[PDB]
Amino acid sequence: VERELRNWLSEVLSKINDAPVTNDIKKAISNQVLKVAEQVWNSKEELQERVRKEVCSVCSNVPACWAICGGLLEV
Amino acid sequence: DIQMTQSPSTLSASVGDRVTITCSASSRVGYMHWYQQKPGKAPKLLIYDTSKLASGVPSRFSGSGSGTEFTLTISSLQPDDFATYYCFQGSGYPFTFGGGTKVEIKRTVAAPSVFIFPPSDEQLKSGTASVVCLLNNFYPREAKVQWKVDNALQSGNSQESVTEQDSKDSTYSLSSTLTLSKADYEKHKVYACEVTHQGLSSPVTKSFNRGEC
Amino acid sequence: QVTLRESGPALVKPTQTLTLTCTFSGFSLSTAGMSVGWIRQPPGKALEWLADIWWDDKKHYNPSLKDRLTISKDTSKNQVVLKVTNMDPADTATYYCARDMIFNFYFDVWGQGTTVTVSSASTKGPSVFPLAPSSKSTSGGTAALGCLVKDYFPEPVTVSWNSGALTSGVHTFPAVLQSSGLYSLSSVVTVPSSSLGTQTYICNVNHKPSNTKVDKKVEPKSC
Repeated sequence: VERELRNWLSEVLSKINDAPVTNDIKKAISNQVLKVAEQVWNSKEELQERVRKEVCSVCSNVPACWAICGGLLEV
Repeated sequence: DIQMTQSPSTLSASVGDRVTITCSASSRVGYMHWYQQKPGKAPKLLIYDTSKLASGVPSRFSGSGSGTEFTLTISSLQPDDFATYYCFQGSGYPFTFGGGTKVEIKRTVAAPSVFIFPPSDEQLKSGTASVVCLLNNFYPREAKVQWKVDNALQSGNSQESVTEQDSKDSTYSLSSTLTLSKADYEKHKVYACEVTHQGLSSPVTKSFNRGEC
Repeated sequence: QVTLRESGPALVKPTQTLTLTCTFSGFSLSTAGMSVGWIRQPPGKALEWLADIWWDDKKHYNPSLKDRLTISKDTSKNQVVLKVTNMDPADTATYYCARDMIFNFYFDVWGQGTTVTVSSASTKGPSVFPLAPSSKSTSGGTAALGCLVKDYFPEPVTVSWNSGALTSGVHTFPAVLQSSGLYSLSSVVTVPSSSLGTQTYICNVNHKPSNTKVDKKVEPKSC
């Protein structure tokens, strides 16, 4: 399963770099995706909404940021 | 753009004092990192993000701040904290550093050991002669060295060089090299180095004669 | 273990083009989130970020060097190449390549750095001379000795003692600029006088620009 989730990981990171947000937002979302993909090591359709809501919590207040973040995780 | 002023530019403090360097930006910035650079060595990451110690950095180092004002602080200054500290930002291109902050260790006065080196025979084989006067382990770095050849004063023909502060001693070392031709050098006998320093009761003179040894 | 090493010329004549190569190990520029940046430092000046490259071949440059910077990445050889054009004498500096990550957005592991000097003049290897433990002139309860590295260009020389065996009491002075237009530094070391004749001392001088490597035995003067 390591190959599978690592493919997903690299894909979403590449998508993060291309996003129209400051490097701080990229930094936050990237570390969140790292944590989620390495706490797989450590309610079966809603994971796509759990992962999405965990990694994009970094936006918090601003709704704008939630937008681009979720868009990253849809594709 | 995104640019930051550090203050103070330089600072002197005794071992153990709390010292704080302030990096202030020109825009709201997410994080502020800190690098410590020893003389003639690559910068080392000291504080990453805003308050996280990089590997090996002792607990004496703390970092804090937000928005457009950040600080690096050392709780108790150690003699090994002689360095230049640069703040760094990575939240907006282009990456910019702070101007820099040189941290020097204030110390109790110490007098120098004065040694003297006649020119090597290999250098004499090349028509030039260099007499190296060496002042060792003293504080402060301000020290007046003067050359006296056959009791005649010298200018023009010598250069000093001072080391960085000692990482354990917080002292200094200085070398005054006096350079002549083999001709001029062999035209004279006694060569004297007179040092005046804060730590000496009155000036020291180390000297030699040309033929001896 | 992450490790970067810069490589490039020690000398470029003005208006030539500088080609710097960062060679790294411990990570790869193909794995996601990775990056390598170039930061330079002019003598007696602050640090200055020049460029950075990412695993997805994204590139950023400092605007201050507009049009003169071109960075490239070769993941196969684990190398990055900065090319700076129209070299001025104010761009004389030590150039570092460092690693970066999208999680960090700061440089954690730096190379050792490579010094490049922009000048018309030719390289010159240094002369190394023994600063012999003078019989009466460098002794108290301990004795000092050293090496004088004279008349070289450009910076830098590296001076070790006994191939690094002797590290303590070593004072390698910064290079001063003489009237000649060439640099010169001494490297002394304090040892106990009780060990002068018993122990042999050699100093290792290395001038990368002129490809000079010398090892000189500093022995005492017997009068």
